[PDB]
Amino acid sequence: KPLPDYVAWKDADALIVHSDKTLETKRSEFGTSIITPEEKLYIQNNVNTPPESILADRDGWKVEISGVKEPRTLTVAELKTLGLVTAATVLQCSGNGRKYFKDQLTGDQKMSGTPWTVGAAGCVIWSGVPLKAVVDALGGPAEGARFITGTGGEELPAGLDPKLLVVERSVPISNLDNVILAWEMNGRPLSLAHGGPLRMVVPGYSGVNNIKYVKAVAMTEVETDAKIQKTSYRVHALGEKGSPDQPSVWEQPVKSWITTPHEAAKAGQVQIAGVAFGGMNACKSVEVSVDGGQTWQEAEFIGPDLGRFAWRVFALSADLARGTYTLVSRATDTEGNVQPEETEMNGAGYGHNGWRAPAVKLTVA
Amino acid sequence: KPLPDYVAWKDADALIVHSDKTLETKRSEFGTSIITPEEKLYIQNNVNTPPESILADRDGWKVEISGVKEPRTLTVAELKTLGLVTAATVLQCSGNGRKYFKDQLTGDQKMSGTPWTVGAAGCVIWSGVPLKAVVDALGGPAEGARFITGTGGEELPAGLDPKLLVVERSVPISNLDNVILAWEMNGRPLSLAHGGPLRMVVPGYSGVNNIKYVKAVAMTEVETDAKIQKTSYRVHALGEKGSPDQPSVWEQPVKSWITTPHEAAKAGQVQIAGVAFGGMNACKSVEVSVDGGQTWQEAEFIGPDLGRFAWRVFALSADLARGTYTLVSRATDTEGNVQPEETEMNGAGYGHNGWRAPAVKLTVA
Ligand code: MSS
Ligand code: MSS
Repeated sequence: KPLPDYVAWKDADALIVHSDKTLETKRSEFGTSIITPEEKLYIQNNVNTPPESILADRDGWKVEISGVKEPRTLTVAELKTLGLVTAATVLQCSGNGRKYFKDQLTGDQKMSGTPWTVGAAGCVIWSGVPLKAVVDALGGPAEGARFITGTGGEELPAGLDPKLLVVERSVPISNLDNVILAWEMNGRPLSLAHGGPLRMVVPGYSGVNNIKYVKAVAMTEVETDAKIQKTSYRVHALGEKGSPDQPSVWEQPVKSWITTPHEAAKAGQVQIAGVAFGGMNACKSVEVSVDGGQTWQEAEFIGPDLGRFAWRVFALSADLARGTYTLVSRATDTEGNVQPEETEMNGAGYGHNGWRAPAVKLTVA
Repeated sequence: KPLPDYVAWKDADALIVHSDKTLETKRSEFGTSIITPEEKLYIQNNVNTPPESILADRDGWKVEISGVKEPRTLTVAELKTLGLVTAATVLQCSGNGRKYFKDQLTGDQKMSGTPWTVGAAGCVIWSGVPLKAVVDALGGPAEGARFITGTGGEELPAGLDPKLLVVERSVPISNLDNVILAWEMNGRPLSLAHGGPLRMVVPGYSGVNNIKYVKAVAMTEVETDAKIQKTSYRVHALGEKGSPDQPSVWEQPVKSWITTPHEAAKAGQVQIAGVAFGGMNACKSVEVSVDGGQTWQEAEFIGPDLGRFAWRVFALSADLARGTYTLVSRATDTEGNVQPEETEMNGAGYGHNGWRAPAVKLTVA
């Protein structure tokens, strides 16, 4: 219930403490300014957070760059000379909406993992050096490179096989132009809790791929065979083990949810709003419904457009009689991908994006 | 020197404490994410802050709306029912850059006021209700209304004359479509120190016009004859008193400044960056010089475009020999307005937008 000390600075009234590695943002804390307040942003760690000592000398933090023509270790100071890129993305856990999959379980069916609803997601602005700039300074990728492979900086238990625990992820090299090595989040030096001193940011991809405290970036011909790539974070059926032939949780699908009002309103005029994104694509439109998706209304976007990888705020002005309403939203991206009512089951419960399950029940009085 | 209780949450290391009413953002603290961190945003109050008990019931805060067909006092709760808007604006004090006017003084020429350099400015995201929507809900503005007149909510000392102390400002009614009554900034409820529970935000206008803790908004045929509107905050010549025939500090002029590197760097590639806006218009382009304005090069914009009232981060990658450089930026807006080298003198020291004076001395080692 209380905050662990690596996130003592965070807002405890805005957060569900699932565990010391896992804090969820309450649905009524998102705001309507697009950007998620740092002190309310969700936390999800696969392993323990490093000590705060790694932030003592942020410019001295080292990144080994390999799979390029002139491989070498670059400090953050050095990276700060190579370029500057700023971009807003949706950082969302692949598990976000796992609760809703658990709700579809029947008989002897079981699913482990955090029962996230909507709160394992936030829209933030990163600043740093683009990966293309880093790779191009070292003579470009080695011929045959197919993947960008990032390695988390956590000290591993000297005892176990490191491939069992290391947070290492591999994404296609097509993402080279979007990837950022970010030292800054929302205009501040990146907190330890969200991956300081440097984090590999992979736009449009799921949370897991945005490697906190990145110490190595390799352009590689093969994905990492680390457990967290090979077998974990794989889309499979109920009762299947994860394996590297199945899709990995890479691109994020088109998705939205209602954020306000979360619970209660007076009868009359009500502003219904929430967040909507297309993952790799921009959100083009959101339809909103107050009767559980029986009747639909086009909503309008709110605030500026922060790019194809960020979310938009939407809103519908409703005039509601006294009753108990069922608020849902259905986003559509620029390529025509639209949220289904329910998301097809998968055993680990990754990538929920159905519109029915996250419905908000609104008592209008 | 220390921080007063009402801004004890702010980052002491990021702020120069001119007084208990006046805190300036250090030039090294702007970041490159566009948005200015809440805890680093500048503070500037003409009179004392209200007690924080006014935030105890934010939704019960009352705003009298007059100069419309159906004049009425609305609570914030009610305002939340009438619409939703979100926008990024540059919040800048009309005093920002006064030190640079004070440097142009010769002989017996004095100038009072805070010697701000570049840190009485921030770019933030406001969320709230559009004033148009509030005004439409109450039948529209009265026939012949020519101004929006906002009254700050500070308790006035009894005995004294209200008009000598009240923070009340008028802007032309042409701003109706842009004006927001904001309960939220950067995704959080608005802090007391930045005008919570409700602030009248006037995009593209100098800071004084953005009325904190707004308790009345009136569509008026004349400007308020309050002191702060009538004589204060007027562009007049060195030696003159202020008077209402003269231009008020309304629309912000085209402007930019370098924010990084602030002091030092190493020989070789150096990423020079800053912020740039057109006030009422977007920034179209920015040129940067390393030799005090002898040679210019086109910079490129960094991060998303947050709209016409916000600022763009810009950057220029330059390759530098060891030496002492003089970093300047010159911004152009969408209608062809460029920054001048120096700004024409005015007695109060308002509206400096010159490129020579805010120059950064870079020691490239
Ligand atoms: N280094 C590292 N990184 C990393 C990790 C760990 O553990 N480690 N986790 C993941 C995940 S998985 Mo699921 O797909 S979600 C997620 C994310 C989150 O983030 P924040 O905490 O910042 O929010 O992160 C990411 N990264
Ligand atoms: N109510 C009120 N409001 C108000 C005031 C006062 O005093 N009061 N001030 C002004 C000014 S002036 Mo010169 O032009 S700048 C400015 C601004 C600032 O804000 P922040 O503090 O938030 O930053 O505010 C504005 N508003």
